[PDB]
Amino acid sequence: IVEGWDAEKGIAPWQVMLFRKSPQELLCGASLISDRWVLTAAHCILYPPWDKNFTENDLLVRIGKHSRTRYERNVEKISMLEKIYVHPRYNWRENLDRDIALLKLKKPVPFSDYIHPVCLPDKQTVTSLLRAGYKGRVTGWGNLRETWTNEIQPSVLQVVNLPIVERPVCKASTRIRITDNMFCAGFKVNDTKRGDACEGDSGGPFVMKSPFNNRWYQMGIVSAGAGCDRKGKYGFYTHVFRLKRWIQKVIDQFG
Amino acid sequence: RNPNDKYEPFWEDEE
Amino acid sequence: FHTFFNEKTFGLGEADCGLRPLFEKKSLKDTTEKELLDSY
Ligand SMILES: *[C@@H]1O[C@H](CO)[C@@H](O)[C@H](O)[C@H]1NC(C)=O
Repeated sequence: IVEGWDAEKGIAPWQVMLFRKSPQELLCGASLISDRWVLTAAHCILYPPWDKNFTENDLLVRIGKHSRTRYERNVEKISMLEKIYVHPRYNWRENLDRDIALLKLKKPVPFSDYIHPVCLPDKQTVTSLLRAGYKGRVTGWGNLRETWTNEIQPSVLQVVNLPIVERPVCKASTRIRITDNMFCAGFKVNDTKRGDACEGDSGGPFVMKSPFNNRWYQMGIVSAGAGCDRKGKYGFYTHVFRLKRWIQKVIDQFG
Repeated sequence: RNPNDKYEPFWEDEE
Repeated sequence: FHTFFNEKTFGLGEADCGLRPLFEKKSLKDTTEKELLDSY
């Protein structure tokens, strides 16, 4: 995350770390939606151009974490993955349309002060909170700044608040063909505040707290942060609700 | 060991 | 809150989804949710 700050313990109990079994390596962020299911980005699992095609066996998730590298005994939980489901329409060749994937946990994970699920959104939640200007929150252990110039890897989880941005404005900020399945967020050029998600924050959650019920909802999945080395105007996120149906089709049907 | 492990080992307290 | 999934295919959690143990449940606030609220 660029231009964010140290997360408070338990500020985002649904934050998950997608971890490569060997070489042990942090791959992406992810979110806990129930004690058996985790959401992350499809490109965090599959990307043919770089030889990436992970199976449930090569990966692992770490839950309830704060420190990026320490073993948080008695606090974090490690879980194996039973299966990985990448949206069958995931577009990696061109624009990441449908950049989402579902991971079923080998066993249910216990909730605690540090492990608690985030709500998915419904029609009402979308149309009332997903609007230009409204700020959402992104969390991650991605890099602190572009590479090659301090220290770039955080030692603890990071948070940053970002404002959604008008679609037409998102579309005109890139040659990439944007779709209804995604949305962008971030401050403007002349804007005083920067703050963005970087590459290692991919797959993580974009969440908004309802003013109604006080419940947090995950509106998007970091699909293409615009920070650090990537630099583009705004960051792009997979539109969770827009994919809510595929999420049931997968769940109701496989676990 | 240790500086050879970018991440502290995390299997204790397991299964 | 009002569910949407079947507990036996989705596991536990939905019903109480979205409420943080160390913040909401304790009537406590994190250092910056005001910023988010203010923008709504
Ligand atoms: C890797 O994914 C490719 C491209 O999506 C698919 O054809 C293949 O079945 C996957 N790897 C194997 C052999 O399991």
